[PDB]
Amino acid sequence: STGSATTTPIDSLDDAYITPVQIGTPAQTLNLDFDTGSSDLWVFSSETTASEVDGQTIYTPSKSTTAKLLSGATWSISYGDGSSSSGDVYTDTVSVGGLTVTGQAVESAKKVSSSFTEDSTIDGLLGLAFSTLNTVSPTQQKTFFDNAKASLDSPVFTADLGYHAPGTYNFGFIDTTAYTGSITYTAVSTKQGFWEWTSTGYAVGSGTFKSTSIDGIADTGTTLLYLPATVVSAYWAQVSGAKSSSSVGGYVFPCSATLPSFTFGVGSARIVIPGDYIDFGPISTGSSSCFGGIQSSAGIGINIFGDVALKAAFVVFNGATTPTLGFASK
Repeated sequence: STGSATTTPIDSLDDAYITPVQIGTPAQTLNLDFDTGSSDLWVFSSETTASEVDGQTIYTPSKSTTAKLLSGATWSISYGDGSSSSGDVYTDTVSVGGLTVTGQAVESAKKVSSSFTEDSTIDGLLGLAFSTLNTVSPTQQKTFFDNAKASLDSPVFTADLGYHAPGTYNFGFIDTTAYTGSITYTAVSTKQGFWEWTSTGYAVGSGTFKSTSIDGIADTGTTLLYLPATVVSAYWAQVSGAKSSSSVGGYVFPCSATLPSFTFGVGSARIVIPGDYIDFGPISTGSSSCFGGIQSSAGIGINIFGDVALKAAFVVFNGATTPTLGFASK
């Protein structure tokens, strides 16, 4: 089997992407944030505290003839941005782009943090990291991909995120028309539960490539590119007037600037992020200070190849017995 679904930016900045997901019988379609940095499929629901729902579409398990409470199971998650959610668990039928999994754990939110409430466009998350990170207790549950894997034509999914445009998540096949050149594959460590890999270096603009190992994770659920302070300083030094602002929370730059590209290495291959992908717009409405899309990871503990980086590539998440990642230009 295969599946193919369009993923759409939630706003004009590409802050996140939503993909329609069919849950239950008859189908309830929710728009979920596919997140290769986490491993829970959780949804706004009829169980979510009413004051914490503000425009999201909810899953109502009592209206699904295939929903079953997973007795005793609870979940609770905290994300790298400080947001969180928790609740109980049903199993139900879940379909993405024509690919159906029966018995998928659907984690129903009883509580969500304010950032989720405040984003009416995201009805939940669909985690695509390794199932060892799933938070369901006392019996950890499998991701949608893990459950689908055996049925897929090939045990892979691909992320093709758009710049200010829709893109595609495919399951079970490589669309060889969706990228240019060849795909370069690179080793993955699953030791932390992430799609963790080592970039071979970077370049700023038309500058020389610096060969240096940068361990990080491929994370579709993180907007920006978070890299070591040395790398980030080297990038922003090429933008007149750019500075790190403690009050804003990162590097800012004059909105009148033209940003240089940023290149990262994948083996001997190179992925070029155009400068315009690094512009996240005014820090507040009407400001002439703009927020940078490349930020320091120094306070995170891990480097994160988020959407800024991934949307410059066609990315293969190869879930074979020994997982690997693939990157192609597009």
